[PDB]
Amino acid sequence: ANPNFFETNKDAIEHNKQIIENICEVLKAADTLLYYDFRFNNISKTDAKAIIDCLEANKNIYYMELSEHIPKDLIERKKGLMKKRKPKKKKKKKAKKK
Amino acid sequence: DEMIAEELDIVRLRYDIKKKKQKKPPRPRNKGKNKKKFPGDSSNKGRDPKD
Amino acid sequence: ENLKRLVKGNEGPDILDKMRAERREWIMRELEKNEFKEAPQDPSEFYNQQVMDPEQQAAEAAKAAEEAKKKGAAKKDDKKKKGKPSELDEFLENNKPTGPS
Amino acid sequence: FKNEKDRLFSITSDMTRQYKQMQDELLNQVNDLNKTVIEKDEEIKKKDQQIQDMTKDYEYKL
Amino acid sequence: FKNEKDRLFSITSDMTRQYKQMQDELLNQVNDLNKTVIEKDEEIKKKDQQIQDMTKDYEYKL
Repeated sequence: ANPNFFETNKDAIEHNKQIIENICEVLKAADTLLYYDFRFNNISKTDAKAIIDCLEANKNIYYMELSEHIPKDLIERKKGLMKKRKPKKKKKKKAKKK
Repeated sequence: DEMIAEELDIVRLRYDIKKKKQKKPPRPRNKGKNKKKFPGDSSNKGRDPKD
Repeated sequence: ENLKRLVKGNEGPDILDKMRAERREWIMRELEKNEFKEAPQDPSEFYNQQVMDPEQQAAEAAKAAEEAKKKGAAKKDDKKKKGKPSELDEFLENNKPTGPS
Repeated sequence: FKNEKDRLFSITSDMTRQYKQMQDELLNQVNDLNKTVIEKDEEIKKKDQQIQDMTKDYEYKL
Repeated sequence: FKNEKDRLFSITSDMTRQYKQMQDELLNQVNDLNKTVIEKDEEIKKKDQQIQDMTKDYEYKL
């Protein structure tokens, strides 16, 4: 299709790589930041897979819902990872009035 | 159609849809079809048409 | 060969995208119908669902009804006589209007 | 559209280059036939001169 | 992009026709060279026959 596609889009590739690296760093070092919604976004398949792989370092993160156009196998992997870290539903202690 | 079959399988796996075990189709048992042993069948048993 | 190659190269993407979207929409409709509990066994389920066309639907329904109305009455005739077919019936069948083969 | 525009520009440039190369190449048979035409014209002129001179000489004799 | 593609296609078609007809006109240089060679050779043979007839008749009348 494009003999010089990489030559022309090296800048876009570099920017996407930088954004993905920042996302990975934030996910790994976010002890409190554990809920992320990257849905409805044009996140490339490679970038989404990189983010999912980086998630494994930080198990504190309890939620991340990413774009729907990510590969479906990776989507299932992300669902499994999020299920592995879903916070326990704290049973609301019903105060017995007296 | 090939891509959509992949998509359907992946969606089934995604939604934890236990794939209902498809009953193994009745084996094509080699029923007692008495192949008519015409004269010379044994003599031509395994002979290529060119031969 | 040249025209098939050209059509494959050119017209492929648009129809591919449109019909893949259509298949995904049918899959979503089936999932909504069955409350996302089971998915289609194979992609042929969409074709089975959309086999019939309106005019062809009516024509085939009429033909099937005409053919099948006789079968229901065949369960009762059990012990009637086995009379041989008449010569007149055979003669009529053989010498009737020589329809368009 | 970016891809199509780039590909069309490349195709146009390549076709122009090939046409220019072929135009530069083709000059040989033209030169050879030019030489042949010149030689034939020279022969024509020589034979016309022969006709004139020989006719004049014979007319003087007669 | 439809307008761009249509304009580029028209330009490419016009330039292709021009280059093809110019290469054909180089081959036409060759062909008209052959035509001129044929015409000049016909004239050469006509002038040779004129020379021969003139010389023979003049020698006879001498």
